[PDB]
Amino acid sequence: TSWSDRLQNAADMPANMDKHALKKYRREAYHRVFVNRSLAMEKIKCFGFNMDYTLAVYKSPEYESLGFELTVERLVSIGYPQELLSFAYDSTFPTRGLVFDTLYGNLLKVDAYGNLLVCAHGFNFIRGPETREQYPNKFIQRDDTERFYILNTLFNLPETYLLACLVDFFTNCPRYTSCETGFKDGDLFMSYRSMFQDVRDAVDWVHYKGSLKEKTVENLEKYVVKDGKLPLLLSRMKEVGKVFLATNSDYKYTDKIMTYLFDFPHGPKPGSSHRPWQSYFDLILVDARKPLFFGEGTVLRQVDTKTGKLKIGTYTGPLQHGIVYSGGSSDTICDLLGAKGKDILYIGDHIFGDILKSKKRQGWRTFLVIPELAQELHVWTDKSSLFEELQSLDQRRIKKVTHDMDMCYGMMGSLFRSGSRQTLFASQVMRYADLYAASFINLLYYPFSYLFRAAHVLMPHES
Amino acid sequence: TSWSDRLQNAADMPANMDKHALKKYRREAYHRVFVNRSLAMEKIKCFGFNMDYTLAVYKSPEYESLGFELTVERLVSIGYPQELLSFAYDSTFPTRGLVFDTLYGNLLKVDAYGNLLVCAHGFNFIRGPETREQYPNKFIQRDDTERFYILNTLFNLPETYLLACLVDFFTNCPRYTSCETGFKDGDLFMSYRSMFQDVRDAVDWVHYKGSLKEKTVENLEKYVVKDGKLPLLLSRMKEVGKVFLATNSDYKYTDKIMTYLFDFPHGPKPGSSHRPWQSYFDLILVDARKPLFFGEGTVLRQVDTKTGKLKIGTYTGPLQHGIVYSGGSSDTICDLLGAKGKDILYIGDHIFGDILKSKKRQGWRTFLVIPELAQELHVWTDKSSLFEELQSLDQRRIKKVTHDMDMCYGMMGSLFRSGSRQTLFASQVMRYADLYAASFINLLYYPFSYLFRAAHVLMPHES
Ligand SMILES: Nc1ncnc2c1ncn2[C@@H]1O[C@H](COP(=O)(O)OP(=O)(O)OP(=O)(O)OP(=O)(O)OC[C@H]2O[C@@H](n3cnc4c(N)ncnc43)[C@H](O)[C@@H]2O)[C@@H](O)[C@H]1O
Ligand SMILES: Nc1nc2c(ncn2[C@@H]2O[C@H](COP(=O)(O)O)[C@@H](O)[C@H]2O)c(=O)[nH]1
Ligand SMILES: Nc1nc2c(ncn2[C@@H]2O[C@H](COP(=O)(O)O)[C@@H](O)[C@H]2O)c(=O)[nH]1
Ligand SMILES: [Mg+2]
Ligand SMILES: [Mg+2]
Repeated sequence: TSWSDRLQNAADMPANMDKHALKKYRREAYHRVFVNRSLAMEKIKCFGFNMDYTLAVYKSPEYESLGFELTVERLVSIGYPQELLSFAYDSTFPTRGLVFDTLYGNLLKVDAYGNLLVCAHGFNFIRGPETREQYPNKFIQRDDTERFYILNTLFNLPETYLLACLVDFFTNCPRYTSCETGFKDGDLFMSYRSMFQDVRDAVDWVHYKGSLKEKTVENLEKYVVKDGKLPLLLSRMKEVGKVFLATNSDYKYTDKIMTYLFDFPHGPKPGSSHRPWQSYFDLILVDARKPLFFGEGTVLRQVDTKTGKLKIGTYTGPLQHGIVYSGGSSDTICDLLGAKGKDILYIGDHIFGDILKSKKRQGWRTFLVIPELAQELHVWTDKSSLFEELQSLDQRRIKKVTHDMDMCYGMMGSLFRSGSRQTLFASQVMRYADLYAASFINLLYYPFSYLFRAAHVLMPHES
Repeated sequence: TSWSDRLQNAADMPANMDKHALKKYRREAYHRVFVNRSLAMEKIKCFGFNMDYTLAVYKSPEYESLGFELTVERLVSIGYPQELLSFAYDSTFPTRGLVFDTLYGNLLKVDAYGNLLVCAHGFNFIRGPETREQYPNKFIQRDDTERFYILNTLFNLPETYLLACLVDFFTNCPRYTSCETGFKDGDLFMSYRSMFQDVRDAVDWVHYKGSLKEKTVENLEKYVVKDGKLPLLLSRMKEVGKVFLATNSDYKYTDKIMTYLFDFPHGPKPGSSHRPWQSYFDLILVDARKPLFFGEGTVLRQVDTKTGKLKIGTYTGPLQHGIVYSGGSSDTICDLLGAKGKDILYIGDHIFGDILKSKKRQGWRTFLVIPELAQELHVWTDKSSLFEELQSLDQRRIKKVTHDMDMCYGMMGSLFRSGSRQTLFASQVMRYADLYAASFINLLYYPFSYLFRAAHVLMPHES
């Protein structure tokens, strides 16, 4: 039972829109919208969406496995050893939001301050005392973004596991000698840094020049969660505001995926005529290049929707019906929709590129979709007696229970914590996502003008 | 009754070290250490101090007035009009942590997200609707550190008030024409940006080449809070750990100020021999250049304590008794004291340069001294019925009460909030200062191995 299984189960349910059934549905944590900072929905004039892992949620572990296989095949084709071909994706190893340290080849789970919560070299979990050889203060400098790479997205799950696989492989293969910062193979030295760059380049290649998109599209049911409730929610949003799409992907892929997401024998609800996905949006923008999009962005272009190619030149004209934009900046959306940032609720899955950057750079209201929350709530609920025991105790009893708690989620523990310690991801969700949920669909269960409320915060001296 | 009056009152009290009197004293908010993140004092091996506004707390409003007069005199001497000479410091205008917008000439009080809480152009407080002409989203981009200057320290109070004075003066003087981004004087255009740079340069000059230090030292009782309890606390810290000083000031000034702070007819307690201030520190470091100090720093130098000049060359030797260092980096302290960052509690008043940077860059434990908390607690306590009314209501009743609440603190409101909205300063204290208090002296009231406890934080879905 993966998190995507939970999501597809809820996707298969039709919307009962009776005002009392709606209120009772959003009782269950799976269907709730969680609130970090208060948000009056009545004040939202534009709803903005990301596509990948927001509107288009890819099924797990099938899609991660596909990305993993194609990345591995790319590395073998550029010269990596044949043994890579015997790796197989394991969804129980990676948790999202890990930090790869390119100096020492470790995956790290850290808190908001760079304190080490978990350290794995290959599949070898480094316990407290031994991590002090490499991390004397059990701490990393987060501002050292050249050394440390944060694996923010579900697209990073395959490389998270692959990095550990590769480190495990070269360490244990007797054709290589292990050094502090990489591997010797006779007269060739491969640093963990160049190994990571090869993996990163290979993932990029698979997305950009490889066959991931082609393979996805030739089996959409296998790879993509589909929900009849999506057209209904979008169409209700359009009744009270403007709706826009801003994706880092290209038009041709967006068009294939979005057509699939709206492919039902009806429109917003059963019995209504089907309408093209594009009709649900006041503005469609592809090749966004987020987060640069929230800074200077790039030159605004117009897509030729017939050929899927860009028209030559910068687009200088106004918003017209049926136009599709490419590139531009968040100011494009504001200018064209007549919107200020706080009038916008932007719904995304990328904590850095969608959420943190739109908040800091533009003062947009934010909604973070966390697909794994589907499963994480189940574990949180039915394993709460473990956490409660931990909360009670607050020494090597603490270490044992922290471990058992964590193991329930996988080898790298919960997305949100290690025992009583919150992860960097958890703190960034709290700091930057005004609202969050397992799915944006949970907005369907809240009335037109709901007021999401979070308690006022007091400083220690104010209590 | 200024905040420094409150502090000097407590300074005049002798330490009653009876274990029950200590426990009862730290009941009162004035004498408490507040806790943002848990800290086991037993784990602290080195206590580090800043000098200015930490150990040496300058009396208010006398010291701010002195800085203000000397800055004004510097501006007049470089060509600013004679009318500046009739300005007089007003301690009721500035609150610390305001943001000067160099584009439009406004002082802004903002929250952690760049949302506008207060906007003053000169002495003209811009209400909601009118701020939208210049701030369409009632929001500033905090990452635009070229446009926005955050007035973090008590040293910035004189320029905070002076900036408002200057904008008020040129606006109302008919020899100048007001434009969006500054003032016309015939064929001369002075932008608010160049005006701010002149003020900034003039403050720097007063500190570096002017007579502020000379004037301070020729009247120390007038300008500097003195406390018999300081030698006692330092000497108790030295019993269980190492103690160090890291100041951005120069040796000669540090030596004058520190001699004064320890000038009592006794040592740690009445009846004990007086000892030189330097004897209380295992390591003394001047010209620190914080926050650069917490990055690459500068070359480590040795002070010639006879002449007050630097010895020629980089100091390559070991920690020796009686040596005084200059420049260097935070790694100097760790290497010389055999300390890891989490073994260090660093006590400072600069939220950015002492606290935020030592936390993020080095994983130091942090203690923020907030001198105004002395007065702010009094207002918080005896005006709590106003805040409580506000908390109850949570529309133009909200606006009225927010205003009346704020006015109790001064024209720019509390350091920590505007009504129910927390300031950027408040959020940075919570995020970056593990402990905080009105004075570092409050540590005297806590046992050798106290455990400061903050409640574990839960995400909305975890509650
Ligand atoms: N998940 C992720 N994956 C990959 N990368 C990620 C990531 N999350 C974050 N990053 C990037 O990692 C680097 C370090 O991250 P962080 O350490 O997270 O920077 P921050 O979250 O924004 O904290 P800070 O309180 O200083 O920020 P603020 O907006 O207040 O500061 C705004 C500006 O004002 C300055 N500033 C802030 N407070 C100040 C003060 N009190 N005085 C003077 N200057 C101040 C700051 O130095 C800054 O220049 C950054 O480049 C960040 O964008
Ligand atoms: N080149 C590259 N593209 C990525 C990577 N991760 C996600 N993408 C692309 O980002 C797009 C998703 O954008 P979204 O709709 O989420 O803004 C997809 O086209 C996907 O292929 C990556 O690691 N490298
Ligand atoms: N040049 C300059 N020096 C300052 C300014 N503010 C504080 N200082 C200096 O900083 C030193 C205080 O450093 P601390 O002991 O607080 O680290 C003092 O010498 C003081 O003159 C400023 O705005 N400009
Ligand atoms: Mg996405
Ligand atoms: Mg200081």
